[PDB]
Parts: sequence; structure tokens; C-alpha cells
Amino acid sequence: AKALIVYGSTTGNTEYTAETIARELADAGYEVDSRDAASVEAGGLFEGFDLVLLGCSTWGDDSIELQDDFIPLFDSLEETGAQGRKVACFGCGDSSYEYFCGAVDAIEEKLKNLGAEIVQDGLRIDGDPRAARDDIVGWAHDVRGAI
Ligand SMILES: Cc1cc2nc3c(=O)[nH]c(=O)nc-3n(C[C@H](O)[C@H](O)[C@H](O)COP(=O)(O)O)c2cc1C
Repeated sequence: AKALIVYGSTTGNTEYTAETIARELADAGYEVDSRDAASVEAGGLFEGFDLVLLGCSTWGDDSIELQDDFIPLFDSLEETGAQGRKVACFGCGDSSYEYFCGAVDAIEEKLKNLGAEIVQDGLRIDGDPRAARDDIVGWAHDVRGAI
């Protein structure tokens, strides 16, 4: 299986998360391409991937704002080759804000209108993902099983 993992992380929580999902994947026999959104490009980004996992933190406080590095890609999802593509989304937040992990919400929806297949619902980590370590391992686990 060929997986793509793209992430936008500010204080590196979602990045740690991405790393955990990657190693879970890799340990299962998947080929894993892990990329910081800082550096990526949308034009056919997803082409040649059997699985695309999108990760992003939630900022904003009183409105939803996507992790900084992430926005540009988000603006361009219609150009990644998403349709028919099998995808899952993940991100860090804090349940204390009005819009808990609203960036996961946003991304999936856009994916969905694009014609992508959400094979599993989004992992919405509240707090330090080093403290949800298991959750992480388990969601990685169910995404494989739903492909
Ligand atoms: C000023 C600020 C605003 C935040 N706003 C939101 C928010 O609107 N929704 C939410 O789920 N979490 C929110 N959070 C918290 C985070 O997303 C949390 O810090 C996450 O662990 C950061 O991830 P990262 O390092 O990958 O970028 C905010 C954090 C700060 C400091």
C-alpha cells in the first residue's frame, strides 16, 4: 500500500502525531511518505497514493484558523487529485475552545465535496498527543483495516 502523510504543525504536536501514525503504518508493511505541509505542493500531490492522511492543528480561538503551514494546501485541495482517493484526517486541539479541532472538520468536508473517500472519521486529539498515544496507535490501526 502506498501512503502519503501531510502535516501542518505549529508547536509540533500534530507532527509527533504524524510520526506515530507513520511508524504504525511502516510496522504494518506500508510504504510511508511523510511530508511537512511547509514544503508541499498541491498539483497532483496525492497521485500514486493508495492512502492520504491529512493532519493539522486548530488555532483561532474565536474563529477557526488552520495551522499556518497548512492553509495554502487547504486553499488548493481541488488540485491534489482527491476524487476517489481513500483519505483520513487528524489533528491536535483543545476542547476548551469553542471550535475543538475545527481544522479536522474543515479538511474532511472539503475532501468529501471533492469526491474523496473518508475511510475513517478524523482523529481529534485534545491535549498532548504523547498522552493519547494509544488513541493514535488504534486510529492508525483502524484506517488500515478500512482500506
Ligand atoms: C492562541 C491559541 C488558539 C487556539 N485555538 C484553538 C481552537 O480554536 N481550537 C482548538 O481545538 N484548539 C485550539 N488551540 C490549541 C491547539 O491547537 C493546541 O496548542 C495544539 O496542541 C497545537 O498543535 P501543533 O503544535 O501541531 O500546531 C489553540 C492554541 C492557542 C495557543
